[PDB]
Amino acid sequence: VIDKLIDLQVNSIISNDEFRALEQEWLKVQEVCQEDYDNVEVSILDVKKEELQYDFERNLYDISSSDFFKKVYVSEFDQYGGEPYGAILGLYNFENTTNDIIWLTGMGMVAKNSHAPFIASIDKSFFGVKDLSEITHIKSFEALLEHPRYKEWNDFRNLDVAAYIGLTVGDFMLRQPYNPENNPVQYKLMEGFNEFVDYDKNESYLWGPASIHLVKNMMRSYDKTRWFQYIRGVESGGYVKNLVACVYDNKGILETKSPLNVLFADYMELSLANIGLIPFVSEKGTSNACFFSVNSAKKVEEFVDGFDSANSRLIANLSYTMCISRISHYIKCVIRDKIGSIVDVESIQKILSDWISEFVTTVYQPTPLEMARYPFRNVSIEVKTIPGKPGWYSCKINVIPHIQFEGMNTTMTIDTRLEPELFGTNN
Amino acid sequence: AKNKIPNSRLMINYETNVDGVLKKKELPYRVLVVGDLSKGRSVDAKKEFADREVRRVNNGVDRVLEEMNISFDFEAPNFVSKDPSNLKVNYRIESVKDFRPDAVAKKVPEIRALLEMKEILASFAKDIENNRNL
Amino acid sequence: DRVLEEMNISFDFEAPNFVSKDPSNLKVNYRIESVKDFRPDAVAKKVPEIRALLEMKEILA
Repeated sequence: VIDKLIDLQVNSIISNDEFRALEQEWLKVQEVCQEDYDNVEVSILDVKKEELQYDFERNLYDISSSDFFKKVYVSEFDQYGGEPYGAILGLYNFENTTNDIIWLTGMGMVAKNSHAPFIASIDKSFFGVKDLSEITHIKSFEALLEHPRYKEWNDFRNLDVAAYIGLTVGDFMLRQPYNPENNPVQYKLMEGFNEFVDYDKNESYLWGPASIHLVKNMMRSYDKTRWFQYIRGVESGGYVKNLVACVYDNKGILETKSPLNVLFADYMELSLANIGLIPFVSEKGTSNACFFSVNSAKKVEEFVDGFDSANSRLIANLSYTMCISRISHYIKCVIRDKIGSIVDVESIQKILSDWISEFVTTVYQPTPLEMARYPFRNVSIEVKTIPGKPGWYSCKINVIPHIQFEGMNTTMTIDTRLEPELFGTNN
Repeated sequence: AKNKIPNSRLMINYETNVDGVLKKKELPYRVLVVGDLSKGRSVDAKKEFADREVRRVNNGVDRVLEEMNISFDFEAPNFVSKDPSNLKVNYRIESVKDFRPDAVAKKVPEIRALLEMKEILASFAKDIENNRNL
Repeated sequence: DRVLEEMNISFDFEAPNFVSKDPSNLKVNYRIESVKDFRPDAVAKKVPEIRALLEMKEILA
């Protein structure tokens, strides 16, 4: 009967707020630093959202004086011996508020300069619904954003900084609740504890933002390959194997619970990519996921001229701005060595090109991984000295990344005109 | 010596000096994460934002945590021990397995009182004594 | 947001009372900091009387 106490005593503080707030805010921290690669050193910075809300909202029109900006740009990226950051990870959930909109406007103001794509997640409060599962009911989010409720948001999608924000939808279950027959608490070598239940039913037992696995794939897409082509699709990047599902015996026979918050359909995968969101879609039953879309919050536009239309399609694509960013981490990092050396217009075009040259191809290699070694297709690098300043220059590169698959239509038909020898008149 | 040795008729010297540009070790792709971890309860969290040394997680999330003094003194319903006063959960997080409904009963002094009996009370040999056999 | 706060834009205009006790119409009296001050929310945070009802919604609810 002492078990009856413990099953009440401990279960009183595990269900308690504040206590399970740290759980959420550490389980999803453990999730990131689970892989441990050869050359991918993560790093923490525990800060309340309000302590940054006040920061950017006070220094939106003076970002260089922002305290955070002075702990990522001018601190490690700018300074000599400093080690620059790469792809920040916002563990927060951002709504459609006109306050949280600035939070992104500021963090992106940093990311844009520090060159570090800021990945985050968006709350279910965005779509104006109290249960994220009920987003499936919305037909097309494309027609949704036309609603005047998103006016402030559509303005933000037009900003340049938004080409570095990458917001994720859906939240993966990060902990299985405690049952004796399922996920038993590892008791002690004598203190019988394994017989210990919890208390949940519908949908309210710990969640974590998809942004984790998104970044935790960018890390993977670096130890294996070297660039960030390997974070999309099933066969290529985002697959995310083996998630923490859940099972429960209400009355039937252990009816499984999908690991993901929401079971996105096919046209949901797409109808979100246009809004500038990253859906974390699940394979029904398979207890797995995959990132089909990896788009920034940047507007895609349309345009009449075909070239212009294609430009905006690649810029919105996050996976490229991750790569183009890695060139900035090459320039402002390596060329710093020869800051005093005597060099020319024809010499800088050598050093900068001789490097990137090993990462540009046209031929395709078997398998995705063996080819994702080569992110770019071709590059131009036209540097040129400026008048007045003798030792100063001004470069201007332009990279065309290997355009990813994105979909296709198809019209099948019985022609009966292909082989006229069987249906023709002459016989 | 700068004075330099007097030159003989056959001075051999052997040059051992080598010039060249030093190498640079690769940069580990750093990943910054920003979220309310401590809720305002840590050595680096209690300090002003102008001076918060970012962590590294060189070891693991188990030890980078213990490096931060994450404790909490939140109240909770009492169902153990005597006297009034709600149960006051008060202990600092070492590993990430601390939220495990088990490491909790080992940490909270009051609950440990019931777990202490389950070591002694439940270990009653009513199977060695009952199994008498002449 | 800040060029506004640079100007001491306050106002002491009267308004119908539906909070607290005693007579006297509610007297909205606070200076504008940001442009989001006209937001029916930052108002309840500023006006002392209304904040009394919002204070209960933190504890009571």
